[PDB]
Amino acid sequence: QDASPILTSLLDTDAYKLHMQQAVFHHYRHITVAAEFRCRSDELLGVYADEIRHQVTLMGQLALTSDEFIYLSSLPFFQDDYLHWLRDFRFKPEQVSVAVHDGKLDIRIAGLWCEVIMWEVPLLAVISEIVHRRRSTQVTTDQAVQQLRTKLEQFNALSADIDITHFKLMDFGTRRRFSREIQHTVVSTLKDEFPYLVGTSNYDLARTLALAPVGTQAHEWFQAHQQISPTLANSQRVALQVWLDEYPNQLGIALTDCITMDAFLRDFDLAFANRYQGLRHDSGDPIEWGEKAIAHYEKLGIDPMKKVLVFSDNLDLEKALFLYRHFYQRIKLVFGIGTRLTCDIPDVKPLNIVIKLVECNDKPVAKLSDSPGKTICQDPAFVDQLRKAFALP
Ligand SMILES: [Cl-]
Ligand SMILES: [Cl-]
Ligand SMILES: [Cl-]
Ligand SMILES: [Mg+2]
Repeated sequence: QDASPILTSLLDTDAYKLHMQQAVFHHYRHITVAAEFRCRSDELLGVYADEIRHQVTLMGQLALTSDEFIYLSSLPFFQDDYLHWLRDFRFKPEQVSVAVHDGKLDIRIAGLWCEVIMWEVPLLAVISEIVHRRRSTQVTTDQAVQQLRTKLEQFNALSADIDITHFKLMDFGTRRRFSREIQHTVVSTLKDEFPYLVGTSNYDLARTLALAPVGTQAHEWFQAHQQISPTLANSQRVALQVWLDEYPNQLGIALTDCITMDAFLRDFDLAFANRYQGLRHDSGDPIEWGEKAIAHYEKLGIDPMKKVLVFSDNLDLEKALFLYRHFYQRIKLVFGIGTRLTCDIPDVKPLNIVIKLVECNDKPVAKLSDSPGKTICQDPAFVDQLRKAFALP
């Protein structure tokens, strides 16, 4: 139905959103933030504004169900104070401003971080579904399934000569999925047909398909700490410590490129390297990055085979297999694939859209990374300050 909701579950979002939301609820309940939409491509999405606005209002109706509560209570991640608060949580549509200027979609979101944090993934998934169902009216679940099966055949062919049994794939594709139904179809097909699927970031699919919910933290956790910790140069160490404080023995993958990998390794001391299970790559050459990670573990006396590298920088299954060949004899590996799984249909172009943190406590925050052109920060002075504090060139 035209005006009917695209989203019907509060769990149709990525696990890292709830994992971070709980940390923010426990530690930073009164901190405010602002976040903004960007369309990375040369695309104009202004025409979709009214429909996006309508869906944003609809999201005000989403509410945790009792079955969902019981499911979350079964997992090792959640405390009951948070779960009781989550049961009362409702999106507040007023937090989201949708405007159009020169045909460009402008979306800004502002309010308490523990509330605002929940918008990013479902709002992106709603924008994605709105745009695709308008532009690509002929797409069937069958087309999506057949493309997936062709790729799984190519994967099997290219891996026949190696021990592929340590290959691990995560679905990370909620945000820019072609639609909710396409994601459901491809993830269910993977569970039934691909031994190496280890889980999905989507909490609703983790529950309903009986898969492990995966995902730890995201850049906003590190970025927000740039306006939380008194010392800017320590903001990433504080973010790593507060995460362990919240999750001492679960969710132990640290994202490495809010600043740069080199800066990260300067912060990643023996205690962090022992308590965390592993590291996630999101920018720069993955070969160089993985080698840096392995060498760091060796320098600290840690057996790299007892740690994990997570790769998820807009991967496809072929690139993931190539990375596996390079690293699998030396360290444990997980590969998160996003749009290449949930929006890979003949004659359909994926959208390159994001919603990223721009302020915390009314002050700028930024992600640098090891890839140029990934900075949304519109405060060049702050970016300069951040570079200085982290001793970057
Ligand atoms: Cl746009
Ligand atoms: Cl579904
Ligand atoms: Cl792929
Ligand atoms: Mg220390």
